[PDB]
Amino acid sequence: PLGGHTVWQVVFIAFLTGILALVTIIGNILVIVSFKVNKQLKTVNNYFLLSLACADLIIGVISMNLFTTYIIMNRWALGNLACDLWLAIDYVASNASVMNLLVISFDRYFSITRPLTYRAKRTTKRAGVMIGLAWVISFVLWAPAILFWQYFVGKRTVPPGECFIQFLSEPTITFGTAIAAFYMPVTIMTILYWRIYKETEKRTKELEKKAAQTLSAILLAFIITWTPYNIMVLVNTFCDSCIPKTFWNLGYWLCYINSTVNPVCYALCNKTFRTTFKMLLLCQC
Ligand SMILES: CC(C)CCC[C@@H](C)[C@H]1CC[C@H]2[C@@H]3CC=C4C[C@@H](OC(=O)CCC(=O)O)CC[C@]4(C)[C@H]3CC[C@]12C
Ligand SMILES: C[N+](C)(C)CC#CCOC1=NOCC1
Repeated sequence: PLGGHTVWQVVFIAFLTGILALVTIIGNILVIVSFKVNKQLKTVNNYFLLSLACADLIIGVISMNLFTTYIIMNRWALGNLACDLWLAIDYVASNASVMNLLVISFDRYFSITRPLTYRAKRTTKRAGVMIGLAWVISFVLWAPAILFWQYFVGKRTVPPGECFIQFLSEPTITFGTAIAAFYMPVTIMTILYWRIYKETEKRTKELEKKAAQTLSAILLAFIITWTPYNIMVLVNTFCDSCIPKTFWNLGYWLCYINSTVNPVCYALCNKTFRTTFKMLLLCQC
């Protein structure tokens, strides 16, 4: 606890955090193992879901746990060359999950507008570059900047007892990294799913009850759990100390909720994944 006085009441945030970390690990592992044990699920369509679960597994295991030690124990206790690894891994994995959703939305979009054209040409070797580009671009957007910022301009500038990205102070690279990570994917995903909805209602018109419910549930989950951090980070650059520390931490923690919810909005939609989850959970095999 260190600085966390009155420990009898601060265990609530520790207990809740542990539950949410367990759900993310349990939920995302189920996606991975269901893919392996179910033959019908081993299609090129589910490769993106497997890639999405891999990024969320890293967030649930390392990002959601090492951040908890930073909260209850109100200072970093790992060293300079131990938090740059955490920041690089957490930010790359968080970017990978969002980039995986962007690839998933594109794959879904072309499967609705081109039912007889897209999935035939998009083969296993074509989904590799789709998955590969999501991780490679997520790799070189934060990690070279996070790791080598202290080694490139001046020296280390963050206080020794704390830890953060250390280039968020300048309101130039933070805008470039924010739009390339959140604002651009949000615009594309919203446009693509609105386009998807316009064709689901068109199909039933020629021949919306579940399209409106499902599409609004998946977009709001991404919007709610990612917007507060991307709004406070931009304000933090222009402002100096008007963002409370407690409010900043909640938005930082709210991003990890997307990893918990992702297996529900993308895997549980498929009836084959839903059956396999109950098979493993109830009758352990
Ligand atoms: C950092 C981000 C905000 C800027 C760069 C965005 C790109 C990384 C994303 C957005 C649009 C995505 C593309 C949308 C459409 C396609 C076409 C798609 O190919 C097809 O749909 C044709 C059928 C086939 O797959 O063979 C391959 C993935 C790709 C290049 C996607 C790759 C990843 C892209 C370029
Ligand atoms: C700070 N946290 C790692 C929890 C969130 C993050 C990140 C990486 O960048 C992105 N922000 O919006 C989408 C991806």
